[PDB]
Amino acid sequence: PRETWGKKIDFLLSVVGFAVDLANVWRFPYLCYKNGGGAFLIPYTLFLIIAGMPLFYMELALGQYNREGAATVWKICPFFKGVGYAVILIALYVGFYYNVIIAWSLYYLFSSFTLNLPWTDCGHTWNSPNCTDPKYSKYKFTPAAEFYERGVLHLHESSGIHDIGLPQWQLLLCLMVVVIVLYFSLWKGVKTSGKVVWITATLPYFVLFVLLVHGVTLPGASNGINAYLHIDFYRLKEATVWIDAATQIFFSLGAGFGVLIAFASYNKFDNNCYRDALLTSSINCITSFVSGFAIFSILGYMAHEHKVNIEDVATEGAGLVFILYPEAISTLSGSTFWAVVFFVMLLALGLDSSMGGMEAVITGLADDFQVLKRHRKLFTFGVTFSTFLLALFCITKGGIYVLTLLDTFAAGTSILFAVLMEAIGVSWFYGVDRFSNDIQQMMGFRPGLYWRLCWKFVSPAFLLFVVVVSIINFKPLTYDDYIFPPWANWVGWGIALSSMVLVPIYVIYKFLSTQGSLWERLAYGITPENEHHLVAQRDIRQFQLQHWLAI
Amino acid sequence: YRGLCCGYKLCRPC
Ligand SMILES: [Cl-]
Ligand code: NA
Ligand code: NA
Repeated sequence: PRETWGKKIDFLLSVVGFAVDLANVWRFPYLCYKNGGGAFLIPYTLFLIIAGMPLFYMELALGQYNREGAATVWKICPFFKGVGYAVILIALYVGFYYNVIIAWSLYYLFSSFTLNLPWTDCGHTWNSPNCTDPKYSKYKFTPAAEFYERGVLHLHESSGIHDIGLPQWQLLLCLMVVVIVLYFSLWKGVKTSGKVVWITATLPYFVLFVLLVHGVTLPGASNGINAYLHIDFYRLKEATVWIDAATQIFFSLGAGFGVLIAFASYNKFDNNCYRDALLTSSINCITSFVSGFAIFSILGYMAHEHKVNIEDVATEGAGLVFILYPEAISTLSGSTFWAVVFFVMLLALGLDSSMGGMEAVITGLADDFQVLKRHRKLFTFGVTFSTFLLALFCITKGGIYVLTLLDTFAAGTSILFAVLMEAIGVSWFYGVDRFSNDIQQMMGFRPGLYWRLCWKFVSPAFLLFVVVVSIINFKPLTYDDYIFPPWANWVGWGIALSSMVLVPIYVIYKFLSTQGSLWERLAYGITPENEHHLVAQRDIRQFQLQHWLAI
Repeated sequence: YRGLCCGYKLCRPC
């Protein structure tokens, strides 16, 4: 038999935990402030209505009706099974470098258990002789900036991607703890994974409330809030503002990454997933908007402290969280209670997203091979051990150069291409009319005209607009003032093409393996596996023009 | 934004 969620609340907290991560904190408020302030919410809320929710609703109903993972859900259109293998490999690529970012948060949490924070003075063994006591965002000779690039990263001992060196033993030990925690929270299925999210999915909300209450009291906090929610309606006349909201919506919801389809496969058949699609989509977007109030309270406080403008302090991820917040924290009364709670919140943010991505591989692959389904504990050991071994490249002395390469090419054009092909198969080849008949089979109500129009015309067109734009607006690899060698770009494109080439390859294998006439091998690959008996009866739905004209 | 290239989880000055 197939296991199910112990309680309904377990499923809701798993989806919310995977959807909310560091991207909702260290990226979104900066984009809103830079683009249009309060006018950036118009294209942001528009793409959620027409593209964010239709894809979220589509994926949740796909797993519940079929009760299969990402790879093997394509029994409805056997020619598209290569798309499932593309999202599984992409989910493996992200794990090779996302657990390193979590290791940084654990390294900062272990250094906060003292009465003298390491990032306050310029008298340690990791300090350059030019360290100076405190565009403030570009200065690299401050105590907080010298503890990140010379105390944790050890970047000053590397000359580029041509010579990275041996892994750091301090960072290696922190990576070991993360993988062990990940294994024991995933080795028993969803009976154990459904209880871990009771703490990790709710802890950041508790800390964010306390940080917000104290944040608005600090001097200069009002200036940061006022500049955060300004209105500039003339910024909507530029095409870059609309593209910025289009990429943020697709990458912050995580719809089509193979995680939501696995979660919904353990749901009950009669569960109402139309309600779940709207509720969990809105919590993710509301969390991003609320988090900007707490962040810009600190930014306004920092600008008042240094007697500079708010435009000289604003930063983005990995420069605001690890270089900027520790500097402001070191002056807030206790300065130790605040340090502990801040880095505890980061751990709770990232742990849920790593669990969700790894389950998309175990559930997807165990549903393809039956032998793997019978050994869950041993198979979970293989996935985590491979992640730990292949993540040793990102904890070396030149580890940020490798992490930058993987971040650009593992996702992006490859993941945008796979989701575009998945929507085409379900909406057009499988049939929108058939899809709505399956939803009415479980819930008892047909979706409607608005939802059917967004699945067949609007969502495929929105995805195609982001795929083309991503290719056109591509630049060679760089990091700060370091320019990557030309060969490093060819290796980057090889990683991206590895997932994409899988889709055409499976079509050739499926065609060349099945027997029959030329027009017979084509019919088997487009007919659902449970409706193969009518192929020989010379009545194929997809071979009539009436099928393709459905709206 | 212009002059800042963002990928999935991190942004770099391009
Ligand atoms: Cl977001
Ligand atoms: Na998360
Ligand atoms: Na998110």
